[PDB]
Amino acid sequence: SNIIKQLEQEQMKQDVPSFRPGDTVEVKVWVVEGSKKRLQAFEGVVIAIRNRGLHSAFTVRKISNGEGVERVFQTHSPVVDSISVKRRGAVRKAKLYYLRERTGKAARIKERLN
Amino acid sequence: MIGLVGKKVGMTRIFTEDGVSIPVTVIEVEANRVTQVKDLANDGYRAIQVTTGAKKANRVTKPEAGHFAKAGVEAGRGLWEFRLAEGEEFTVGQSISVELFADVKKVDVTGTSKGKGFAGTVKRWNFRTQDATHGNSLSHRVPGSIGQNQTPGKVFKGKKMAGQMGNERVTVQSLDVVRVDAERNLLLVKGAVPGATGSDLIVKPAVKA
Amino acid sequence: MIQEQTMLNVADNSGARRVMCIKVLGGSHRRYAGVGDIIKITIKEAIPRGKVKKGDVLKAVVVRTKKGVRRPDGSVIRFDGNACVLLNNNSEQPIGTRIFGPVTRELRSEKFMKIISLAPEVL
Amino acid sequence: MRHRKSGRQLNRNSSHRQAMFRNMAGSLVRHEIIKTTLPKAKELRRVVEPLITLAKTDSVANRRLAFARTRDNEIVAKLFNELGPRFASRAGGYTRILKCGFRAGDNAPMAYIELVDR
Amino acid sequence: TSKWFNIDNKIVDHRP
Amino acid sequence: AVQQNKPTRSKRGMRRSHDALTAVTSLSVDKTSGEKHLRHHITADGYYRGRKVIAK
RNA sequence: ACCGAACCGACUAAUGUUGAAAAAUUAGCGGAUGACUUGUGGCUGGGGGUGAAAGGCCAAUCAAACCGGGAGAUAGCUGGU
RNA sequence: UCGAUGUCGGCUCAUCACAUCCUGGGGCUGAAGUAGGUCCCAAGGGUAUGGCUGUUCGCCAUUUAAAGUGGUACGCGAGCUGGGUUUAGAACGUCGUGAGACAGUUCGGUCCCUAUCUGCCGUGGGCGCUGGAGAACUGAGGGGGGCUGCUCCUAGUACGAGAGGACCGGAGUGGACGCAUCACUGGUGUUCGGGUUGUCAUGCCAAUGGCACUGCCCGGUAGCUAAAUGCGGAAGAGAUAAGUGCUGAAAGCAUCUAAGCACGAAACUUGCCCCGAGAUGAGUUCUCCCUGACCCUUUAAGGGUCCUGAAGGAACGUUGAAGACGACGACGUUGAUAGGCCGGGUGUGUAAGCGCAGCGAUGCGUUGAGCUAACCGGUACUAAUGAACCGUGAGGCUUAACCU
Ligand SMILES: N[C@@H](Cc1c[nH]c2ccccc12)C(=O)O
Ligand SMILES: [Mg+2]
Ligand SMILES: [Mg+2]
Ligand SMILES: [Mg+2]
Ligand SMILES: [Mg+2]
Ligand SMILES: [Mg+2]
Ligand SMILES: [Mg+2]
Ligand SMILES: [Mg+2]
Ligand SMILES: [Mg+2]
Ligand SMILES: [Mg+2]
Ligand SMILES: [Mg+2]
Ligand SMILES: [Mg+2]
Ligand SMILES: [Mg+2]
Ligand SMILES: [Mg+2]
Ligand SMILES: [Mg+2]
Ligand SMILES: [Mg+2]
Ligand SMILES: [Mg+2]
Ligand SMILES: [Mg+2]
Ligand SMILES: [Mg+2]
Ligand SMILES: [Mg+2]
Ligand SMILES: [Mg+2]
Ligand SMILES: [Mg+2]
Ligand SMILES: [Mg+2]
Ligand SMILES: [Mg+2]
Ligand SMILES: [Mg+2]
Ligand SMILES: [Mg+2]
Ligand SMILES: [Mg+2]
Ligand SMILES: [Mg+2]
Ligand SMILES: [Mg+2]
Ligand SMILES: [Mg+2]
Ligand SMILES: [Mg+2]
Ligand SMILES: [Mg+2]
Ligand SMILES: [Mg+2]
Ligand SMILES: [Mg+2]
Ligand SMILES: [Mg+2]
Ligand SMILES: [Mg+2]
Ligand SMILES: [Mg+2]
Ligand SMILES: [Mg+2]
Ligand SMILES: [Mg+2]
Ligand SMILES: [Mg+2]
Ligand SMILES: [Mg+2]
Ligand SMILES: [Mg+2]
Ligand SMILES: [Mg+2]
Ligand SMILES: [Mg+2]
Ligand SMILES: [Mg+2]
Repeated sequence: SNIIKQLEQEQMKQDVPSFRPGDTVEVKVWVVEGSKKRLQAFEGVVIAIRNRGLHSAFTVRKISNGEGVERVFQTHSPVVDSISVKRRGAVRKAKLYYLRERTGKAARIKERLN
Repeated sequence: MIGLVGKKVGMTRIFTEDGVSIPVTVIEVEANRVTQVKDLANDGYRAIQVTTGAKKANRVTKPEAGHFAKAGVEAGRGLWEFRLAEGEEFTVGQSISVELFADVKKVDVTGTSKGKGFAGTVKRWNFRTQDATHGNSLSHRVPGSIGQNQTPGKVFKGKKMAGQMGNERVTVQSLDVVRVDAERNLLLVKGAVPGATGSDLIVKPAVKA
Repeated sequence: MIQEQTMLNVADNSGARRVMCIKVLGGSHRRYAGVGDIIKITIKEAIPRGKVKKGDVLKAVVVRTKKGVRRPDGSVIRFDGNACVLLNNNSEQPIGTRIFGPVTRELRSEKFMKIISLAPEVL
Repeated sequence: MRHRKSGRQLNRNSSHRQAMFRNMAGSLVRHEIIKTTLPKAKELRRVVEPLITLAKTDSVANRRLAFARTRDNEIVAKLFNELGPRFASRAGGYTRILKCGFRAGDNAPMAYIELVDR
Repeated sequence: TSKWFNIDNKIVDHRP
Repeated sequence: AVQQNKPTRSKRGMRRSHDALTAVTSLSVDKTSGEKHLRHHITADGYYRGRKVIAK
């Protein structure tokens, strides 16, 4: 309702970049080990985007040392420090869930040149 | 300590700066008007009665209107009672806000949990189903056996059977108070509270502690 | 969410390839073992010249699950396998000398500091 | 439990429901008053009224959208030629339900559903 | 005539 | 399963105690035609709230 | 000989069991040019027929059909009087 | 009991006893500590998964604080199964001359019932509660819940030659169980969007629709939900069991008991949550409503006529995170109750038409376009009609106290 939208709107971020599924993206997140706080980078293809305002999330997939890793980031969370898209991908779908079953040359994504 | 009557508005998250997201329930707790104060002399116990919100003037019946006019306050949507401890006293016609709950850490939230209708034994009592195959015939989600043979030759009281589930008064205890917001009339507690969205709740300071 | 009779890959170089979770230790009627949890395993495939043979029963720590871990801001880290690191029955320190693949910060305790030190990537 | 769900099942499967609401929308547009059972009249409101809005905004693509929902060129023509400009100043509520008793055969609540300017 | 559960043998010979 | 003893006319009446119909509380007069009708229903002639809604 | 419809059959499961049906329905299943299957007609008769044999089948009945007769068999048994 | 009381095992649901398996309290020890042995109190909760086998049992593997012993028609087939033992087929070994027979074995083999009554789980109607009614309560009583591991500090302290290693108290974090919820991660989402095979149709191209399990698939809103995430078990108090005592005689001593006094457990009564005045012992508080006339008689808690119809309710309609039906909640023009409409949000993924490139399938621009169910904020366009109906007219007798 109006109250919930007001609370969410005073919590949301103001500078999330516009990215679409298929994009290769670097997400720098905060990692706290011991007492030191630093930035760890996760680079991969956004395979899913769920837009719900404050509750918006996006699923990124990478291949890490021979293992496929999916991370679902909360877009407005303080731990997600920075999002930067490196490569625009050309897909015809909103959720790229076949990239799990595909591997290697088959998981290639064409570049979106406009 | 007495409580306040609010309404469940919905749930949200609160991101806090060490980056943890607290699931909060937002309870709109606007000003509750003390209507009647009861005492040991006249009624035999100590309580206050509060009302909240507003109700249609053509639908406030004459006894309710007379009661509210005797207190001298505008008609609300209901009447609730709160037992008083010994050190605390209130007067008739008096407004109470969330600034009372400004200094509490945990609350007890009471509301009418949602009605699931006539529910079965598997949904109601966590009964186990029987086999879906291996010959089983028309007995997949049935209750099973409900007794012993000739002794006692009866079904014992309180036997867990199917029936009405939900739509009933439920208390969730010891919920953290994430935020008290006086100017917007908001109480943000951590976690879920019983009932549907837009529904009446009674929030009291925690009794367990 | 690893239960009994579950086939897991070995994320170290002890000499096994597949193992089967046969018991979830640490509780009565316990059903599942998440990331960072001790299980009892038996070995179903082995490298011919490994440190362990087929048919050994020993312990393991679940370090990767397809169900994934949840992070306190609400995040979730999922993998494409179930992978464990073998441990002795008594010492409960790893047998192998190297760990393959990423592991998670949910193993960051003093019990598994060797695994965290030898892992290639800690997510 | 059907908390916050809409629509009536009407003792028919989904294809039968869609087919008869297409038929009833065609009949109601053709005749401008029809007598049907009361829940069928309420669901006929929910089917018919967006078709009159689509008729308010005239285009070739809107005509093609109405031919896909009514599958009838005569109904599409009468919509876009008459009920567009007739209701062009009215914001919703193009129909009216008047209860008229119970069927002799099976004791039903009948109701006339009619367009408002008839 | 007769009921099938009376003609049957597994339930009629229930207590031999 | 089936009864062991025959129920009586007393218990038959007690079960049928709740079977009684309820007549309509009151009919209506129309402000134009003057005909009694069910409330929120059009009349037999085709009037409703004083307007001829259906022809004939 | 092989795969597979018609056609013949009846291996498994659920439904039904005061059934839609005094033996079926649904989904799968076996044979399907042969020791095959089928229409019309004929023949074999009850201690008898016929039987690639189950005491199986002989008109919803079979360790001896059905119908009438000896017959109101007999009943140291049960019920009723 | 033979004019029938269905049998082992499994499943589902259990409930009771205590001769206690764990957790709780203590005495003795051939009890240094850790771990035990044995006995006494204690029934609040808890009290394995698999391999083999028809198995209960047992053995084995691996856990747990523990994997209790029994009753209940060796609980439970008008609740499921049908592996075993129990019909008809067939075979083996053995017995018999044979038909056949074996608590010997092996393969195959129809498990019915629409619930009248009691019981139990839910949910209503009537009347009562002494004028009628709307609310909020009090709490007699009744039920739910009651489990526990591990790590860390105290402390490598007490104890011990070493090895080892605490009681008491405190902090954190788990397993099983239970309630609530849908903000998150998910599942469903045959009512939304798209891809596509075959075929048919809309005169034909283009575009669409029907049918094939939703034709097959890919996503997915709201709702419902768990695997998701909040909370819980308590602390405290009273009276105690085993047990430990203080003072103290009977019995000049001694003695926990006879007089008197104090401790003492998850059992008991409360404390926590829910139902709860049909609690016929029907309770309390606050508010609202009704202040006419007349006639008969077996002259009393009597009947009848006219006038009057209140507070409230019911009915009717729009309906709901409420619901089998009743019921409960919101609203009825002085209106946001539902549908529609407007704007947004979400989901899908760049519509059709046209133009351009290509021989063409097709690609690009208009274009994150079109469409978008149950969602969010709004808006009287449609539907919730004036009425009519039920409910009355000051409410018994006796005895005390107050005013007068
Ligand atoms: N009960 C089944 C089989 C059956 C028919 N007649 C029987 C006689 C006896 C035993 C079983 C049956 C049926 O009705 O079709
Ligand atoms: Mg409901
Ligand atoms: Mg089960
Ligand atoms: Mg059956
Ligand atoms: Mg709705
Ligand atoms: Mg029907
Ligand atoms: Mg279809
Ligand atoms: Mg009898
Ligand atoms: Mg052949
Ligand atoms: Mg045959
Ligand atoms: Mg057969
Ligand atoms: Mg068949
Ligand atoms: Mg063959
Ligand atoms: Mg063949
Ligand atoms: Mg024989
Ligand atoms: Mg025959
Ligand atoms: Mg003979
Ligand atoms: Mg003779
Ligand atoms: Mg005779
Ligand atoms: Mg009998
Ligand atoms: Mg004892
Ligand atoms: Mg207790
Ligand atoms: Mg066993
Ligand atoms: Mg038994
Ligand atoms: Mg038993
Ligand atoms: Mg049995
Ligand atoms: Mg029984
Ligand atoms: Mg058998
Ligand atoms: Mg035999
Ligand atoms: Mg031989
Ligand atoms: Mg025998
Ligand atoms: Mg049965
Ligand atoms: Mg109880
Ligand atoms: Mg939601
Ligand atoms: Mg999803
Ligand atoms: Mg789907
Ligand atoms: Mg679709
Ligand atoms: Mg074409
Ligand atoms: Mg067709
Ligand atoms: Mg206590
Ligand atoms: Mg003395
Ligand atoms: Mg007890
Ligand atoms: Mg509206
Ligand atoms: Mg969008
Ligand atoms: Mg299209």
